[PDB]
Amino acid sequence: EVQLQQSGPELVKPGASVKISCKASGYTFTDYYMNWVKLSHGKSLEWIGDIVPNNGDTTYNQNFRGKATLTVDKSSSTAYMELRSLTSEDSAVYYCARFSNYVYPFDYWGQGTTLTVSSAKTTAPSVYPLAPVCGDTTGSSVTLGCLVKGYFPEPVTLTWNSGSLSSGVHTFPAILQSDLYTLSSSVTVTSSTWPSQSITCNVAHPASSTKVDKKIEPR
Amino acid sequence: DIQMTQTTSSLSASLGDRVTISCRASQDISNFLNWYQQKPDGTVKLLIYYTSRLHSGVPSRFSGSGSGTDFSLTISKLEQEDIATYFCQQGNTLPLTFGAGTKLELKRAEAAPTVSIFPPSSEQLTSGGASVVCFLNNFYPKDINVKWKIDGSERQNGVLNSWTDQDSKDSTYSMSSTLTLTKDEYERHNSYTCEATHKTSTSPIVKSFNRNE
Amino acid sequence: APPQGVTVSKNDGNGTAILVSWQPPPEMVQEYKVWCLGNETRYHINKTVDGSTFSVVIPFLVPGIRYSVEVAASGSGVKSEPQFIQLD
Repeated sequence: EVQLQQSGPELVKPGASVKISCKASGYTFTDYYMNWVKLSHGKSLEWIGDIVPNNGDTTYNQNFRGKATLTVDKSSSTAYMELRSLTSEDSAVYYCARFSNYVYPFDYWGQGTTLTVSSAKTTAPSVYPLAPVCGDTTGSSVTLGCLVKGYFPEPVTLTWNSGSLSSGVHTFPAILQSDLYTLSSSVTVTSSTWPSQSITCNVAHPASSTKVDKKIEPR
Repeated sequence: DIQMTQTTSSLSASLGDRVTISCRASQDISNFLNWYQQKPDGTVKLLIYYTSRLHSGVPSRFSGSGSGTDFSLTISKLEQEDIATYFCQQGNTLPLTFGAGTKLELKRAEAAPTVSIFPPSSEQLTSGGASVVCFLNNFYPKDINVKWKIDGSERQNGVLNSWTDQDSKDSTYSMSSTLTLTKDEYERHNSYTCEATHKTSTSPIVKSFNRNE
Repeated sequence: APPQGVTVSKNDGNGTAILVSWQPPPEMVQEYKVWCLGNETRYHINKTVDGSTFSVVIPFLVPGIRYSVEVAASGSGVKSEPQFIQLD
């Protein structure tokens, strides 16, 4: 089936540039325009521009003229977008999408590429075990936590007992704290489950090539 | 440029309801109006093209209608897999423009939060920092208030609150409230308290602990 | 030589797609090219299939627009005489 495969997440400092890619397969590349679309918190969905793969002819949203440059390598069926002079408002998810012509719908989309523009450096998380208060908790159930603090950039993956524990889990969206991210997750089990069984929070931070296992021990 | 306006950014309904999402064009776009669905994982798919035409593969409960500048997307009977964000798009004129999007959420009965407080880990204290965490779990509606008290005195600085997306199982919300202090400041106080106030009760839910014990 | 006996019909149901089909030219074809053209450039649709494919679906035709459909074997050879179709 038609597939648009975009390149991975990017972290770039303000003022610098970035070039992201969209590799098409499952159809004749020159049969369709390739488009780029921006999804941001400030302005939602915006059309950046399109390009004709056969000859590289481009059409731009004037709002992105001087920001985005579209190119193609038809021999490898890959479209490219280069963003320059990056700022906070450029932090967004960028999609590639095809159409036959601009009056026709975007019938296939890439999976999106997340761009983060920040001066903050790549930083591995500190992982802290959250055990219940030292001395009695009301109820037949018990809630444990995992605090994932001071990492950059997004994302992290957090699991409990390597996926064996999946019910009763809440993983809260990460929040910026002095330009670094902090995340927590809670898991709730019966008192019969913990501490008689081991419960471990598993944290992976791909950007720093980090994996951490933290067993939750009684205080 | 043509401006596409989706006045409602967030819409709550019950499963099985007839849900209608509106879209407005700043000027005549004929019937060049498409609808896209974005799932929580970021995947985007075409749903409706040319105002009312159903894209291949899309369930028949989806339909569209228009009137030149007024357009609507209708789900005849809302299913759980329909929980997503929906965008309209005009293709009449360059540059192509989108609506701001309408996110669907589910209604359910009110539920009081389950509250748990967590002192800083001994590990974190070794770093010179101290985070006190309060979980407010499985409540409805999303609106909720948390108050932090240190040694009997209210504390507002250093608090960050994060809400989960609506739970895909029981349609409740959860929120984490984190009070972050320095190690030194944390150790200059003893009693730490978090108080949750929700419409389910006039009485707040109070969880506390003492640092020394 | 152009592809023979070009057929054009609605892929129907209640959508908007058409189905374009053909026979090979008389008398080695590597590709077939289809042009689905409207009165303006913005309606232009290009489609390409391999030499062993003899039908293709073209979705999303604009209603009320008179389209011409041409097919060529492969740049490309002589185009079939244009046939026309217009959806409600």
